[PDB]
Amino acid sequence: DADLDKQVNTAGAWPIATGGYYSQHNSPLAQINKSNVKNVKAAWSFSTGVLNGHEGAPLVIGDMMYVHSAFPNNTYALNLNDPGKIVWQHKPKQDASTKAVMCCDVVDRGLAYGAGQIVKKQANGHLLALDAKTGKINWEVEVCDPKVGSTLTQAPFVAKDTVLMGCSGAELGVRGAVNAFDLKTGELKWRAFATGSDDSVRLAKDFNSANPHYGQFGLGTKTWEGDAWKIGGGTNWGWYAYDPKLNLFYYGSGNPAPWNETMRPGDNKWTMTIWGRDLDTGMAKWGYQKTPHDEWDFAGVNQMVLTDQPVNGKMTPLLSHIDRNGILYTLNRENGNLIVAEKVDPAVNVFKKVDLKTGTPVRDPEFATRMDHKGTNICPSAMGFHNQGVDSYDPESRTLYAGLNHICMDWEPFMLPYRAGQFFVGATLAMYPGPNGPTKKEMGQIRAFDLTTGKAKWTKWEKFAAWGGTLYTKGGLVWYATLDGYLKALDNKDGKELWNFKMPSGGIGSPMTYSFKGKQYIGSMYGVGGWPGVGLVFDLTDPSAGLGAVGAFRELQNHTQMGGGLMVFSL
Amino acid sequence: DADLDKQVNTAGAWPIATGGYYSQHNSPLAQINKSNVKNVKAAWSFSTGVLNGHEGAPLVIGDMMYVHSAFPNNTYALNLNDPGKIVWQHKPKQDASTKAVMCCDVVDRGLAYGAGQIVKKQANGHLLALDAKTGKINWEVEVCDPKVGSTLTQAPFVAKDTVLMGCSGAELGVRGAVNAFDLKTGELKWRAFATGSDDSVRLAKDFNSANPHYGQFGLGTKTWEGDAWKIGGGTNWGWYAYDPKLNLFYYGSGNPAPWNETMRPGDNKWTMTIWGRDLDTGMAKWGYQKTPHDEWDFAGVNQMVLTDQPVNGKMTPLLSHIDRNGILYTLNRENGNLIVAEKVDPAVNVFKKVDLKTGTPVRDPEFATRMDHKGTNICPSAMGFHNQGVDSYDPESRTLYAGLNHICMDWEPFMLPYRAGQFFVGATLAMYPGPNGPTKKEMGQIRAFDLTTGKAKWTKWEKFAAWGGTLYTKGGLVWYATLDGYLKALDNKDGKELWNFKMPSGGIGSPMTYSFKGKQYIGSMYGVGGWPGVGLVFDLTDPSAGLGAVGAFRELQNHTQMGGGLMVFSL
Amino acid sequence: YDGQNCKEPGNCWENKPGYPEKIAGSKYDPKHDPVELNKQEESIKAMDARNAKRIANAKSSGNFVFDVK
Amino acid sequence: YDGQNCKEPGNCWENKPGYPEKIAGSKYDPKHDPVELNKQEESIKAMDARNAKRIANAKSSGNFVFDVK
Ligand SMILES: O=C(O)c1cc(C(=O)O)c2c(n1)C(=O)C(=O)c1cc(C(=O)O)[nH]c1-2
Ligand SMILES: O=C(O)c1cc(C(=O)O)c2c(n1)C(=O)C(=O)c1cc(C(=O)O)[nH]c1-2
Ligand SMILES: [Ca+2]
Ligand SMILES: [Ca+2]
Repeated sequence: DADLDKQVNTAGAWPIATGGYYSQHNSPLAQINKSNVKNVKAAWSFSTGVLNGHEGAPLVIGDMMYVHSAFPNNTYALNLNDPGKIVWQHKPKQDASTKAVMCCDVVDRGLAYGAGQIVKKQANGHLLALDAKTGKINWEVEVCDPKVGSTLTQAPFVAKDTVLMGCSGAELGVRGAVNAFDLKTGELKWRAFATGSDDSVRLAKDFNSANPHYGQFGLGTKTWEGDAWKIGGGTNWGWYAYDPKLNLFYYGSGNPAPWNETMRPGDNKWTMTIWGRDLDTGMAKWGYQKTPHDEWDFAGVNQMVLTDQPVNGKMTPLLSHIDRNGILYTLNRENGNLIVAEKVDPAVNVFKKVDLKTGTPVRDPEFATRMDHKGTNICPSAMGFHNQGVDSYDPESRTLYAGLNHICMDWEPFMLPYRAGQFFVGATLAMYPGPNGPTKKEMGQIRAFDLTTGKAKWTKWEKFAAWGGTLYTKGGLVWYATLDGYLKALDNKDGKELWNFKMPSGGIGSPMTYSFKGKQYIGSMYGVGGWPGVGLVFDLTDPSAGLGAVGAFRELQNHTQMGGGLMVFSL
Repeated sequence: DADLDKQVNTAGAWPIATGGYYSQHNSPLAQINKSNVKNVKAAWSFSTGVLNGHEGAPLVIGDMMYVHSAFPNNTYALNLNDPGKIVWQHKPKQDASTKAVMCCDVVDRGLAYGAGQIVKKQANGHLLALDAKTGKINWEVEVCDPKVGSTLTQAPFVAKDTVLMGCSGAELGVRGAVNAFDLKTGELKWRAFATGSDDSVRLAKDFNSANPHYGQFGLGTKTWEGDAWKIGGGTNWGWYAYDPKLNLFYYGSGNPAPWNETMRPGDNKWTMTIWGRDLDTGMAKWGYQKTPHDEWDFAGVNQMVLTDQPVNGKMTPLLSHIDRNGILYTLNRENGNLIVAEKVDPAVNVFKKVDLKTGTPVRDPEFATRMDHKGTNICPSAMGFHNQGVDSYDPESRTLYAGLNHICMDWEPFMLPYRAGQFFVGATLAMYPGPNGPTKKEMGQIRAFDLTTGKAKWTKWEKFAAWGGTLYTKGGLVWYATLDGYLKALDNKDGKELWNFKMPSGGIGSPMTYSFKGKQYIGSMYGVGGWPGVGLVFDLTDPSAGLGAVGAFRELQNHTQMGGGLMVFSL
Repeated sequence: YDGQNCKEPGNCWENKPGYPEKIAGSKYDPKHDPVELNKQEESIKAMDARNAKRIANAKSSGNFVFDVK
Repeated sequence: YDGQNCKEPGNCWENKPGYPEKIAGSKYDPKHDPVELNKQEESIKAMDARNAKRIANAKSSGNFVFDVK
């Protein structure tokens, strides 16, 4: 809205989880630079009083900082004048059974802000608008229902007078949808489902007019057999982006359900789709299905980054994105045209490649999944070559700094019934390091990409997956947190490590930055969890447990324990 | 042992909870000093992954650091060469019921080290010795039984081949005893009760021979009506001190049970008394009861500080201690002679004073407690003017830097039965700040004392109780952690603040210091709890709840939240 | 099944060798229970009603309150 | 009751004005249950025998085991 744009345009403020409408997650603050980064030290800290993964990052508006925790989703307001004191706090009352329906740790990706309001959700399905000054609740509505396996985890997105919010639960057969709510009243504007009729999917009259081959009308029913689409998945629990000139918003819908591909023949549209939808009506202008008939849980919800760059000399309005499938995608954001569809790592084997003319992946049958068969050495794993991390872009060098995962798996499905409110997966996996690490044990990488060619400038290896993302600050640094507990700073130029600090616990969010009384600060949540840490936060031992994850991160315990908090740094 | 003697003699090691045999809790390290202090900065941190009160401080032996948490009492071994790696960890499997028979948070005051083993306990009553390099369990015995409301919380103490352990539980009517085990095999040596027959209590034939008016033989039962002493309290859950020359160890025994004074006529001996016992036999050499017939829950367990100071210009072996009752006591550690007995704050009103001739508190009826009567404005409160914290001693200026509480109460008792394994308090309280705070609001003070005159050199007021203690380093600084979350460094001369840092959560332990590769580090636990944080920790709203503590600490909630870990600082 | 053989635009699915073209009636028939399949819609429906009662309930008074009937 | 009137050395207790000198038979009689009182003793006896059982079945083998019996 207007208030949001004011904060957006105020230097050193941080009112959007993603960095700005365009989600480049970067910053113009240049107080900390490659030449004085060595001198950065911890400034202050704050504990949330909750355990489990602490994803997201705090918000800064004016001289206030809003922090959030894992379930049960507490919110704390702090005047930067005095971090020692908690101006207001919001502590929801939520039934513990909510946790039983959250697939991947009881996480929360953050808060939103609009119209002098802090917008926050609860895992249990509620969404509220609280005065940013006093914490008084303005409106509170139900969005999802935990009884059918639907919960909330993503950060709300505010644009104009609307708040976008989608529920989680594809692992429990939840049919995904983006819900748009009135910022001032919390009344529902519309809802755009990822499956079913075009009316429910909300497709505009000219949907895919520039790329008829992507598919158009009647496919959210026609690419399924019978009623399977009703519990067809496609939840969007990732990040959003917005182009104010075009009035379009972008996001990816998730994986189809069950995981057992044999139980849902069909392209399963419009799951695994990148969207360009009108903000006011919610009608799709374009739709690109990245992964027809997913056989690997490559949920397509990753962050969307909008950039304006020259392609073959023509300045083009772009959308870039790294999917779980291991493909870096660049499209024209106005029309959905596909420009780049490249492997982020040579180990990607589910596809031989993506045909720019057909616009679909050329499948390698050797790495497919199917009943009565055990697929091995599949890359990427369900966890993907990229997950929920929030990457950064340097507008000057025109590079994206990506936190990738380097994990592969074995998989074999099994038949199961669907019962509402109960898990609907149907697969057994074993996950392990991919093949390219230097000692062949590394599962993370910081990779610098050119978005117009999809070529890597440099690579930095990490023992563990680079789950949270990176931050780019004009001083020429790429900042990130590791699962083993360090916040790091690299030279954007060659990825060389210039600084680091050992935080109490692993970080699974992306770092943020702000100004306060002339000094730039760096903030980072801490507290391992999310999918990588379920073995640790739940004390699992079965390698097969935690959807295959436990076996893969078994050594994380020797480096970190749970936590819950924020650490702020500066010069 | 010789192994501990070695560690104690090594510069920069920290093998004893209290700082050494004498428990002066200080350090000759002077790399950080008054001129330096402003530049100390966080060096690294560690989360235990447990919430609740984090009492005690870690042990440093060679290049290894040993960290401990609240219940379930896990142990983490770290090599100082790379704090990021957890060499070995010990994580007990304990029943969750244990928690319900613990009066003041599921705290743990720490580890002990002896004969190249880590001596550690578990809240559920087990005591163990683990190799310090591998963490392999050498021996495991049972010391207490939670089914009769008996649990472990204090740090083990090691001297020669003996480990001393005492169970907690007087609020559940548990009869206190100091248990002695063989360092090497964990077999029981002797047990010395606080009540009962001379044989159970273990008085030597020369018991109090130098101060016969203190009392001698048979008081264990005559100062009690019937078998009331059988569930008489007197547990020792505080700190110890030891004199290798004399071969005597000292400690305080706790409060008599129930809190309801009218249910247990008598002097209730030998509860609330300072002891001088032979380490080898456990036979009492001297014993002085500070609060005969307790009426306020002033459990007499506080730290014993041994010094060598001039008294009347002659050098004397002293024992010092600030009791919960609000009196600073100085005795001769040799025969138990009363040298000093002064009020730590003029606010103390239970006693007119303590008569050095009769060696008895001159009780004031107006401030006593009895059935059918609600006592009001009683100072100190049950939380006392000094609790569980470990204070320091500057051997040069001969100053003790004390962490005091400034809290008073309202008290009215009530009758109730006794059921082995249930709470036995029988009193209802209301607590509030004492009267001398500069705004009548402060509840804490750091006060410096002369132990031979019992007079105060200076006072620094704090918003909340100074629960954890203080550490003294030769650089001229007094280091302490606060309930509201900061670690502070004061100028020992005047108590002026030189530095502070905002930790994730308030601190309930005392800082420790160590050296690693020629660099001095200050270590502190974080994670508020203990009696003060019960409202915040269990979600209590009732002022009367948490034994009256909830009302007192209502505001803590707006300053900090739970947490659990370690922060290390250095230049 | 390479993904390249399309029946019509946006529909390129093919059965893998030895797997049926249609699942219904096969050894892989999911045999979904319609009563189960309709739960989400019913739930949404009910949720919408409750929420609509709340915004109205406070658009007329000026004080949000969640509890409605 | 000021603490200065001692029947015997180290025994200076006195009833407060209006209170029995002896609790039994009065309205303030705790009426304690003997068997309840002995519960702690029985507990120590037991546990003590367990540890002798633990340490003994170890001085002989060379290998310590807690889960003794
Ligand atoms: O399909 C879903 O609805 C859904 C939801 C979520 C989530 O909300 O956390 C995750 C996933 N899927 C998922 O596939 C996934 O790999 C994942 C990782 C995490 C996390 O934060 O670590 N959340 C989720
Ligand atoms: O009577 C006892 O046996 C006993 C035990 C403990 C304990 O172990 O924590 C405390 C107390 N009393 C007690 O009176 C008390 O004020 C207290 C404070 C705390 C704490 O850790 O902060 N523990 C205890
Ligand atoms: Ca999913
Ligand atoms: Ca007590």
